[PDB]
Amino acid sequence: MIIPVRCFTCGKIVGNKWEAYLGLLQAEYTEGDALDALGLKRYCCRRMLLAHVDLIEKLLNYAPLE
Amino acid sequence: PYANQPTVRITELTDENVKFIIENTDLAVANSIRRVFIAEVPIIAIDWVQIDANSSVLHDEFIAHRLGLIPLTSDDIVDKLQYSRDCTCEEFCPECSVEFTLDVRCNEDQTRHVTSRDLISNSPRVIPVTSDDILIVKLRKGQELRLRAYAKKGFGKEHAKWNPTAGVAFEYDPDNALRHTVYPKPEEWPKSEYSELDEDESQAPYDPNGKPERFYYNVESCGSLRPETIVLSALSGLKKKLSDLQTQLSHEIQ
Amino acid sequence: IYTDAGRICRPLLIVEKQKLLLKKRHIDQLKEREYNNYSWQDLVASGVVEYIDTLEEETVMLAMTPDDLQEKEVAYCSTYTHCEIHPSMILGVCASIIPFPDHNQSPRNTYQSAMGKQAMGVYITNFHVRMDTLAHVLYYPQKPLVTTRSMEYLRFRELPAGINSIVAIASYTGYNQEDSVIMNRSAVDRGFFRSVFYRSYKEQESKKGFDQEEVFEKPTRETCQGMRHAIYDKLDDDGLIAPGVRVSGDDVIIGKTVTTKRDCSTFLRTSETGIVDQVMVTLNQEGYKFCKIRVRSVRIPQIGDKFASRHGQKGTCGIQYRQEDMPFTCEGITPDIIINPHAIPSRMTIGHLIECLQGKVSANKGEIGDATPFNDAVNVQKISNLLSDYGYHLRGNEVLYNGFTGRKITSQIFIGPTYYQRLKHMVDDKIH
Amino acid sequence: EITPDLWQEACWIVISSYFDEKGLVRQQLDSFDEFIQ
Amino acid sequence: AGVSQVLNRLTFASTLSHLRRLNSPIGRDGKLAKPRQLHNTLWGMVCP
Amino acid sequence: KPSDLHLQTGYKVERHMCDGDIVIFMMGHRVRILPWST
Amino acid sequence: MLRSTYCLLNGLTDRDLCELNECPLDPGGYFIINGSEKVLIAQEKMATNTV
Amino acid sequence: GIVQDTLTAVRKFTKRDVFLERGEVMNLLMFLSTWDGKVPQPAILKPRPLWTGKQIFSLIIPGHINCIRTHSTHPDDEDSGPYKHISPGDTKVVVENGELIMGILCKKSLGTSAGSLVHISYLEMGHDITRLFYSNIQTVINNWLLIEGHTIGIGDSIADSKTYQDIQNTIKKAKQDVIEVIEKAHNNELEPTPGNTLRQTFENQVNRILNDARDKTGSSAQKSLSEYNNFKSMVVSGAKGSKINISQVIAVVGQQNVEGKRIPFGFKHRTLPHFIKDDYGPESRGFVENSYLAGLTPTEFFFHAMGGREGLIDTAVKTAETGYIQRRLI
Amino acid sequence: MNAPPAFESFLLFEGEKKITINKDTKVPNACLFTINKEDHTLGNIIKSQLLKDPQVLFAGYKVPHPLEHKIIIRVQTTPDYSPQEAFTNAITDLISELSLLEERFRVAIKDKQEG
Amino acid sequence: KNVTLGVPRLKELINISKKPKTPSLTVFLLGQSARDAERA
Amino acid sequence: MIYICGECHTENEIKSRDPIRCRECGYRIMYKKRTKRLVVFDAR
Amino acid sequence: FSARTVITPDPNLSIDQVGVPRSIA
Ligand SMILES: [Zn+2]
Ligand SMILES: [Zn+2]
Repeated sequence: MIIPVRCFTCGKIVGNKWEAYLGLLQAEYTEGDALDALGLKRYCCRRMLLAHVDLIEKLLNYAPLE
Repeated sequence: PYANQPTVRITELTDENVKFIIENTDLAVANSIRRVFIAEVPIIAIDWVQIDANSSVLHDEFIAHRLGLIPLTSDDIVDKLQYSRDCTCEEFCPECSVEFTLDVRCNEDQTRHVTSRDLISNSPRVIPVTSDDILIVKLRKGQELRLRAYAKKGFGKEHAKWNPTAGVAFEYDPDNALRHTVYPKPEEWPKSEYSELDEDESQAPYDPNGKPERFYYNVESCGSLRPETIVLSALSGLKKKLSDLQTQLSHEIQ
Repeated sequence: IYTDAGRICRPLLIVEKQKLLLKKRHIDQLKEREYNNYSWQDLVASGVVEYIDTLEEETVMLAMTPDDLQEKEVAYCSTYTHCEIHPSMILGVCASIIPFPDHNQSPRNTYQSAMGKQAMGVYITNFHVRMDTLAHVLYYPQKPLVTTRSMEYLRFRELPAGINSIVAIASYTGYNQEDSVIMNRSAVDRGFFRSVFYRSYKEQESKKGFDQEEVFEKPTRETCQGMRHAIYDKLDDDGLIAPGVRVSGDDVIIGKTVTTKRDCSTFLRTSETGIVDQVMVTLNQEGYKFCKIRVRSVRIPQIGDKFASRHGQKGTCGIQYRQEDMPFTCEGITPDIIINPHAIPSRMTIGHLIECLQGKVSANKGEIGDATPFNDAVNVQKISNLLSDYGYHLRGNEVLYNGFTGRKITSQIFIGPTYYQRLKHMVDDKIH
Repeated sequence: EITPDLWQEACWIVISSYFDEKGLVRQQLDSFDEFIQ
Repeated sequence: AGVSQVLNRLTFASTLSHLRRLNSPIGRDGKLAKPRQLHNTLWGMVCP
Repeated sequence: KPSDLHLQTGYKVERHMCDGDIVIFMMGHRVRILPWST
Repeated sequence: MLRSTYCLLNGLTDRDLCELNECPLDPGGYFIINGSEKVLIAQEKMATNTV
Repeated sequence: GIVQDTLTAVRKFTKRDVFLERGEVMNLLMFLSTWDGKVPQPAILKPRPLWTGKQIFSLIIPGHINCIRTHSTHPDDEDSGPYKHISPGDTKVVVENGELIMGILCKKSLGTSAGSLVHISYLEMGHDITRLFYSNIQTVINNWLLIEGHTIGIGDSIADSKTYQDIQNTIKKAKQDVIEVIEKAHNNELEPTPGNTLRQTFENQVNRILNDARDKTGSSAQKSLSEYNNFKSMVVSGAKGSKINISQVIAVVGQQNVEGKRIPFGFKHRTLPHFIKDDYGPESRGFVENSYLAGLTPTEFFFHAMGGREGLIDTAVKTAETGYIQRRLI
Repeated sequence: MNAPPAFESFLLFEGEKKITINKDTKVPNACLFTINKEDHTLGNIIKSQLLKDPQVLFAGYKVPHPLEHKIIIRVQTTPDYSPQEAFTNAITDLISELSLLEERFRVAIKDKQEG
Repeated sequence: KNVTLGVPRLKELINISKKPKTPSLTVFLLGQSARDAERA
Repeated sequence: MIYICGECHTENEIKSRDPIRCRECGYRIMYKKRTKRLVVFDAR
Repeated sequence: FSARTVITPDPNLSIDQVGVPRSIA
């Protein structure tokens, strides 16, 4: 649902690079440049942002129980 | 019959990275150092969560799990904390654990990012690495998250949330002078960054009298423990495992 | 001439003489499909696309591609009357997930089509309100890094079912014997392929006869007891358990008594130790009280759980080694899954190796690769010449080191990111 | 004019426009609409 | 029998693939033909 | 049962299968107890 | 049948599909009968009226 | 049980080049259960003490077995000429006195068969001894494979440009040969071979040309597999897959048949609406001329699905019939 | 269920001794040290340091099963040297090397920080 | 000639089906008929 | 016993022997107001 | 009469052993 902390393979914290990735993609940076700007060098870490589907943004459309 | 005398040359030292080189040591010692970087350096990480209110869209164990993976700056406290199984307090005490709380509620109409800046700690020195923030959850108007947590001490052999490295590069003999890897075609292969070969040569000429020496490391940090401290704590922890084994053995021989 | 109901048909481009009628202006008007009101029907109604059915399809002379088939050459046919839009529209919904399916043998496309229906994922966005019996929800699903173009329409970027593993095809310690895989225990601790499993239990307070009314009430040692069994203490006084309590094996969920009262309480389905998620109380059609209770159980991948690629062979997890035991790269990239080499040849799934190669290029390039079947603008040579630009071996091999002894492995291991699915099976469902 | 090398993107605009209108359960829905109407 | 099955809700692809499912009968007409094979005429209209 | 737990020869104690028991799945194997669930 | 012309979810936008707690990606095409979601599998048969 | 895992590996372990060092050898001897505590003398003392794969295997082999198999790739012109007890390719196996003297092992030598060193072990040495021999092969090979590693990747499936040109020319010859046969039939120069028909004559002639093309491509591919290739590793030890699988992966998928014949004319006089009526060429009736590495064109993909569903149905009917026959016998 | 708690790969239970020595009877001057709650980290360095003694004819280790957490180290020396002393000296020389490595790393750091 | 083999033949042997699907008959010629094709 | 209306989210005290029916909303689906018995997770 | 558990491989058992969880036992 939500960006994982910690790239699964290596353990590097990618969980504070999701809003930065989105902000750098809306400022017209190709995804390969947005990922180099966040300092994600190993492809194991770049697939964590490259291939993430933000579903918590769709689950926040249904009104809470209270 | 005896100890070799290794030598360290540090190539790069940032706040998130040590690039060094160990020379004149066995490959097995250098690999056990790598292995201890990953799996036996103590660190502080949240290990007991109790959620007093969770209206979020992520269930309680989702949130406890995310909270376990937030790196807490355990630079100088891990040597002072006790393992919870060594300490005498009933469940937790300020000697074996650090208490965090979170109490966030979305009242506005924009989504509220509950980040790791909302984890407030009772002890001012071990805190999340916020000194951007790690998104714990996103909230919606009317949703709440209120929890208590306790960070204990452990190492990445127990759970990966106590692993402080975020990637240990290790490499010996860059240009293959020892033929530990046999390339079917040696020229298709990208040159390592530590090669001393010219651009036409693709592989060093075989070294028959050679053994692996000069191991190149690159120890990154997840922010928790200051990478040169990772390395010093790995050396001390390996030496302490060996000396405790030596005590048990000296007691078993007699 | 048929105007029946039930004739299966399909749209085809019209080729008058030897030129498509789909001109560049139809495409220019469809690009602006919003704020233009130019849709499919304005393309049908323009007499440029037709619906051909299976017996009208025997009088037609189809082309596969305009770019090749209706170009003057040594003539094969020069009386083409229709054209395929894209030849990969011959595949269904579950076979439009397979990447590079023209590189697998068809038993593998069939096997995967059957196993894409078992992969966990997110199955629907409002699973938070749906009290189905048996829902399985992955924590961190990922869209594939090598993806078909026919997946943009199956909404597989939005409810994806799997995670991009780093897969090494290597014989490591023998725990990947035939189809088994070796998993990283540290990745699995970091959230890899974790899952949630929800189950709902319903019960209604039926007063069918005059006497012998069933009623929700805390039985235990209240009054007029019958055959009270093990444990009845987590129920609230209305006989229903409350959300957020931890229920274990043979533990009571609904406290129903069928009145000198017998008990017909509801217990958990033979053990699972979940947490009560949601307790909804309502009335059925008859106006009787009605209760659905959903319990939640987190499922971390284990030694028995079955995982499968998109190229049709599934395997349990043989063993899980921590990160320091895994074979690493000179960058510290330990594989997430290690699979057996002796699985690949016998199954014709070169699509698995091309998916790893294209996935490595996509993770390094910062793109998402095109595995559409009949491309001809995507070779293995074109993928290799791009992999050799990010400083990797052009064929995807990589010098791995032994995680146990630190020594290089004499043969270079083929490693790269492949989309893996967590099949619905697992083992928590058999030991209870 | 004709589409010569822009085909592989023309190909997929025409398919996107199909699935924007119809969807994937169009046969079920069109059949029930015919029944009930 | 076998019409009107419970909708499969394990994945989204499982669901979408349930709502686009056909069913060749194995009654008297399944006794006379080869209904289990892929016919040439399934091209473009049934998934092979 | 603090009273019943005394054993003298001839009793049949119904113990838990342990390492070395012989089971069959038709060939037979010797049990070895391993720490996970398969 | 859900999301057909006679369902209450027929033209609803994705916002008002979420104010009813329905998934905007749910395809519809099934019946809710006694709580269960039923799919009418399409039964194939021989064509009538032809020799 | 000796699965593909430790059969490819034992063919690589017993090759003539496997020189183990002292620490690797001691590592391996830790996993021999039937080891007498004595480290054999190295094959090579100077300049570096350096054991061999055949030494550690001869330590696995039980008792004093004697056996003479013949590895899978043995040239048959070798036993006659010189080098008969020398064997430049190391293809003749001689386990003499419980001790592998020469020759690479495989499943031909380690399966259960006539000969089959494990069989001679069961006959001569006993029955628990061969249990230990199985488990020892497995453990020491698994650990040497930790040192050596085995993989399969792209580039194992790719053939040099010479072999690509060879296979392309083989396929083009088969095309034009079927084309000239078709022109014969269309001009009546084809005379029916005695017995069946003129249609069956043409059909057999074409199926012959096309199966010869597929087999020539498969062989001309497998003859180009380098020694550093892991598909060769798979096949020559017979461990995994058939060489036809690798042929299709590397050379050509070949002709697809539905019920023994080429793809049937399922539309009116054509196999798919993409072909012209009355097309007997190889493309029309199901000849897949691409490997799985080059990928199948849209019609080859469909003909392959057609012809590979027959496999899926045959599988089910055979399992049913076989269970029936077995129960009736039993 | 049958999930071993994560801490029992490194935590001795009551009565485990952390090390036992068995004389190996097939050959003279061979011992077999079974070390509980250890893995290749501590096994591989001890092995590679034993293989440095000129009076050690065999040094090897094995993890019997990966799900059990213990190693076996088999040592065999020359007759004028016991495997208990070879083991002890291996551990002492490893400790000495890591002490040297620690102080060399402190100095290298303190020079890199341009102290 | 086209003979049934494999499992169908195996089960028409395990049964004694008096009507095998392909009841062939191999005939060997004895005299000069054996070498000379015209008398065969 | 406080239940929560599944439509207007107002909590209301529905004690037994009373039909499930939200006061001031008349909705007939009610959720049961998460417990106060404390449950502990290890953040693993 | 067990809970029909899965069978995974284990190359560290003797070919005459089975590895049984402590819950089946
Ligand atoms: Zn990473
Ligand atoms: Zn109200």
